[PDB]
Amino acid sequence: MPRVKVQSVETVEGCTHEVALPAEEDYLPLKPRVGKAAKEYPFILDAFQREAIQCVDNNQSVLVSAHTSAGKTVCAEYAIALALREKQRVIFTSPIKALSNQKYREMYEEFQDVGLMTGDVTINPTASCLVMTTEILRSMLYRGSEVMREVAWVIFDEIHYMRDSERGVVWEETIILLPDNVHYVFLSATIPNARQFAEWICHLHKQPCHVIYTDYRPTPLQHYIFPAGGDGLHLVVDENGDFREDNFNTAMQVLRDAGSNVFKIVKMIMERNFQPVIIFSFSKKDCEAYALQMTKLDFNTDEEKKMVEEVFSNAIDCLSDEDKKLPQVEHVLPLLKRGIGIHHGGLLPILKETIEILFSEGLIKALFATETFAMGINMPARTVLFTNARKFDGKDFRWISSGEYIQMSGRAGRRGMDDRGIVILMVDEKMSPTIGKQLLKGSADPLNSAFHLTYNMVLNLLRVEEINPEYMLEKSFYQFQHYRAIPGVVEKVKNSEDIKSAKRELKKARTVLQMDELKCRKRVLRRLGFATSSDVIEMKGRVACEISSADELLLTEMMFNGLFNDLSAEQATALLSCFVFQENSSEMPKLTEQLAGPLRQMQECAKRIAKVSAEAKLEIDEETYLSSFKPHLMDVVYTWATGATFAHICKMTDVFEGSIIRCMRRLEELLRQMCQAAKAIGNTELENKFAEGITKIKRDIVFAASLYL
Amino acid sequence: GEEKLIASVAGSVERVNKLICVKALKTRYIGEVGDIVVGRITEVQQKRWKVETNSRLDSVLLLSSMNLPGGELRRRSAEDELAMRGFLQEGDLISAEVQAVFSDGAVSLHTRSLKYGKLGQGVLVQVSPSLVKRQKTHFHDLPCGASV
Amino acid sequence: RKTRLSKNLLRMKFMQRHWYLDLPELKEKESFIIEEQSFLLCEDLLYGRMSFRGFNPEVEKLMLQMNA
RNA sequence: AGCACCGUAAAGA
Repeated sequence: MPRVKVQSVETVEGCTHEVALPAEEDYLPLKPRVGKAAKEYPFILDAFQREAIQCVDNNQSVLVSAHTSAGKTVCAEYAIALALREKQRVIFTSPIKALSNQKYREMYEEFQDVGLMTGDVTINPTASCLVMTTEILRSMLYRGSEVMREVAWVIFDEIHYMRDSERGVVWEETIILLPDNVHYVFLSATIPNARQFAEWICHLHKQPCHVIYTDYRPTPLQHYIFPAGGDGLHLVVDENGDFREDNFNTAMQVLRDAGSNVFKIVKMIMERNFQPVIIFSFSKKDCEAYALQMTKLDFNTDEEKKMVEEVFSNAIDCLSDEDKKLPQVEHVLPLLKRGIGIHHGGLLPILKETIEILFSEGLIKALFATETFAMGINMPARTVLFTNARKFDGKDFRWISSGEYIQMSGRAGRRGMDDRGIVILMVDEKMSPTIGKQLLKGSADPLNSAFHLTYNMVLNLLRVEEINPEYMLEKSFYQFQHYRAIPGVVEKVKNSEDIKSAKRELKKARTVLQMDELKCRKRVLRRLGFATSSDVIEMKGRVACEISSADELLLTEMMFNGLFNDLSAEQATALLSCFVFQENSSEMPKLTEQLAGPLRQMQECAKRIAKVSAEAKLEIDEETYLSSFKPHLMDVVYTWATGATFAHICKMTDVFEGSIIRCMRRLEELLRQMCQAAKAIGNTELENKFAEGITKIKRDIVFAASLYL
Repeated sequence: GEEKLIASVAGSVERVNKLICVKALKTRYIGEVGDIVVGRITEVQQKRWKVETNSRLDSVLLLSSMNLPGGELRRRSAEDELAMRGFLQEGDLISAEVQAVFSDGAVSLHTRSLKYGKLGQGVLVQVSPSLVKRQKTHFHDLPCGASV
Repeated sequence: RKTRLSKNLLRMKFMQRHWYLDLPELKEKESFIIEEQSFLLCEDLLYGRMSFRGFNPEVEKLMLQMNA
């Protein structure tokens, strides 16, 4: 089993500091700085931050779990400057793209030596500091680019975003791939299992790591409830953490007695001078309709309106004269004049950046935003209101999770300006003190990993000789997290000192999980030509590895069965839209033969893959796999590639625009990848075809610049 | 030619699902993307090293690629540009793995870990590249008392 | 209250849119003959790129412009 | 929470 030694240090109240180190190396604590400081700060650093800096000085990796808005980004800048002092290179992994652009703008303002990498652009890569997403770094680690041998400091933001299902593999794999001679920082939110994470990093790098945890916060919050029609906000918990359910009981009584509302709430808020306010509604039509309702009011002067017109024009002047004549632009601009804004992943990103900037200024007070602000921005406010607790994620129409409740509440509270922040929660249902308590005061949800094996992983790992998957699985978090749950039946057996479990769980104490899926993936790869006996690659593998933005087995089969070799330029774009697009729509479309026929061959190949998957028992279903690919935008993309107008396009489908933009950007990425694949096998007509399609897509707005850049 | 698929090289034909290729019996090493490799150096250019594989061009090891003594990794400066010679003499041998293949045909190769790099004294043989099975773990350590 | 913008915003790009010497022998003197090798000062010449009744009217407006 | 589907009672012409 993994031997590991964890320890605590004698410090003062304000935080908690604990180390995790190899089980056979004694502990000699950190040492004070030597010489000048890397970056002097105008103010005085908390114990939290100065401990982080003291750790970063002695060249030791760290974990930092503290609520947002606590200047958690200081350790990052210190590390960056320290690296730029020793000629080293440093890296900053931010999954989001817009957050990455913001961090790049900041680091560029400050240090003048930075470089951005992202799916859309690339800047000054010969920079001692590289800001970018994580998947880029994954591809690097695979292809051992010229960076891993130079960068000594990595810094991760939003590891808690690893708790998801579709992307929690990336951060893990990246960590497993980094070399022992690296150092790096983790900047998370509150998570109670930090000790396990640190032990994992240690046993994984044979390196010591530090952990800082604190509930500290500069702007304490006050939570209130609003029941339907109560016309009165009821306190529940106070700054001091004193939860008083007396008012909560009164609120429930009002609920029971009850048997154009959020408007009333915002009017209250503004009469209280509690502005500005954020509004978290877990949908899109609701946000938009609330904005429509509240258009009547005005929370700005006239000079502010002229100034907003100025900035808005200076921003959307980068577009054409026609994209200006777009219904969203017009039908929104007055809402911005009036001081209310809306933000959700269904807009054009131009207006999104515009609104985020305006909010950073203060030219809009009430903002209807669902979950974007919750994660990837530093733009706090004075008060926040939850339109309702319920939401949708994955499949379940679950209640709100304390983790997300707090991730959003952290928004409220502007340092300096606001002596405190006002959270409010709307309710229209009986909710006894248990659920309300575990929601409001309950602690965050732990950081469990997903670590679902994937094709790309297996193939890109078969390329290599020194690294094999079994290693990956035995080094992951999903495995290291199955050694503190082991003592249970092990303790039962120790008592027994039943024996069936003894034999089995003793031969399964330090063993591997999730192997059967690995063997089945291998079997598929063999049956389809993507590998061979002896577990070695085949041409198909070196064609699929180049693809990462979609299902690559089926793309390679489409190639090696001769589909794109007979079609035209755009039809390929459409058949790829059939993959990037993953949303449902109301009305399935009617498609012409020239454009539909190919999809039938696509579905035949899909059925073949499904049968080959079922033979090996991947617990897979056929109907889903086949229907997981929505062609609802084939005609959209066709007409777009014919060189048409975005307004002549947003109509054909009852879908928002931002989804189209995401579709098309992923599509262009996939086209670059397919060009490289054709470049690999040896064909040229196909790569010219795909490149021409790319040249057809990018016209006006799907690939505009980021105002933050 | 004239809507007719005409061979170009002597060997056996191979028909993958819809792709028709040929697998000659003697060729010079075409560059793959993960294949390990052994190479004898030929030149030392201001920026990089030029290496000789049984390839149709002069393989390339960028100064950025070669690992450094131990793990003392900060960045590459002019001092490294001048040690570019005193460490990797012209004529020496390197056991690397490919990094990428350029459109001009050349092969840029690197050193993923410390198991790779420069080689000791040992001995060497030069055979044809079409006589090594494409498989895994080219690095063997045999019971006879040696390694290959 | 507030009336004006901020600077961090006002920085973005979409928004902005020896010695001497006196030789009495050669103080107030100037060259009397100068060596040139250009046939333009020498001689007047039209504009190279031209056009006749239709080809590339852009060159026609260039003719109208530069030949006066 | 919502959108859709089905049935049910009532009013006018």
